[PDB]
Amino acid sequence: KLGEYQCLADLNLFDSPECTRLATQSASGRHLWVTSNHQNLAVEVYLCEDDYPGWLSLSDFDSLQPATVPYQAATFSESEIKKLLAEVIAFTQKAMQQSNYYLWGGTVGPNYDCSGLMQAAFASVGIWLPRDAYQQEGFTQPITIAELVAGDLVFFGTSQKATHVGLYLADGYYIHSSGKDQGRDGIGIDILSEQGDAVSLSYYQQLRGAGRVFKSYEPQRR
Amino acid sequence: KLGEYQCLADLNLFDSPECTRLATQSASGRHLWVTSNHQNLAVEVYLCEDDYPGWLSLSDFDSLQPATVPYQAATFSESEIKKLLAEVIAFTQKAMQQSNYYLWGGTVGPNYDCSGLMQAAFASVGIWLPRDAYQQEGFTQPITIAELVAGDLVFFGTSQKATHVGLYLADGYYIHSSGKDQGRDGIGIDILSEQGDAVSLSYYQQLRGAGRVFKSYEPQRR
Ligand SMILES: [Cl-]
Ligand SMILES: [Cl-]
Ligand code: NA
Ligand code: NA
Repeated sequence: KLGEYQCLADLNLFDSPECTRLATQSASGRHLWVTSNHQNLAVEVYLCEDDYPGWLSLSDFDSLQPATVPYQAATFSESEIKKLLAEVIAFTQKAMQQSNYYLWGGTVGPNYDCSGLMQAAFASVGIWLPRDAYQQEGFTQPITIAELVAGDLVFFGTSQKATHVGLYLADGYYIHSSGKDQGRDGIGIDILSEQGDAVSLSYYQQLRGAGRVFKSYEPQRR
Repeated sequence: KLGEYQCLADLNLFDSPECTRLATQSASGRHLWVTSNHQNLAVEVYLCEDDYPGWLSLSDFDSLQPATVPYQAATFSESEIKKLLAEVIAFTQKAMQQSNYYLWGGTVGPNYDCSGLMQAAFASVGIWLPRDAYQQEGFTQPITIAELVAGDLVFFGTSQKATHVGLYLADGYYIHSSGKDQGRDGIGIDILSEQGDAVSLSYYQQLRGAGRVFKSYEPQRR
């Protein structure tokens, strides 16, 4: 009906009430806020941990249970984050070992989009990033390319906006999920170098910058 | 002649004065202690950071310079170590992206043996482990398999000794360098599961245990 629910299954959230384009996916256990805005047998919701808005099919209501304990965001110090980055990187490596393909809006696995892999990898240790690549760029602390260290985010796009993100490893290498047309159709490793293969070069040409995760996302009120 | 030197090039150290079997390799910059024990146009040495003994060809003396600042081991807290594990894992991933093959005694890269990859990966952040897999098992804090987390070491061997080591990632996966006969002839990823491929199964059958790195090696006196 209305208010805070928790999901009992992985749920697809869409950009619009038409439900033709996936915006994100809400892993079982996550909390969401259900509004009274119904259109086209869908309902407008937002996810509690990242404030991400979308549309849920009304047929997924059987997979919602009312929350009895409200979601309250945990606070991480920069040191706490630093200690968890090994697990974040390991998540991406484990993901790369599964059969996977790029999935627009993919967030629960095994199929991810670029910003969805980042969110999932950080959320596997309880750190919340916003969902979209341009939001991740805005949420992290900008650093120079020279300052990149393992677990920093690398941003790519146009001069106007970030449209792609990856996770830095070492010595120019980074892990990301990339699409069929420009990339690898799933998770792989590229290098920020003109000495890379053709896929690497194509992303290198689009490099915008880099960011460091220094806090976990605290939801707006509300 | 005698005492503490620093190397100007990557140097091969052998098990014996015959110099037919590589024991370790000393990366440029490392310090070593040269003894007066000469045999067969080789000289007995030990490496300062890990106390590892071996034989250096006398023809490598042109790549030694006397040390003017003695090696003094740094101390790392468990927290400091935890913060560097992301870089250690990233090192192994970067290594896996280079053309590489198993190399007995391989320590400087790009070709490693199993315990050599571990030493190199930790040394890339300034943490010193002993060189051999059985020494690594003795130096780490034993943990149960259930307690494994990213950056822990996984040990394999017989009921009597560890003979192989890898670096734990997540959800049973670990990275290691493995030989031609049982393994992958270089760096790859396997799983601690009966659901793995044949290479994974062969190592799983040999699993001894696990260890956590909780300090950096402090050389003996001397
Ligand atoms: Cl839509
Ligand atoms: Cl020898
Ligand atoms: Na790094
Ligand atoms: Na882990």
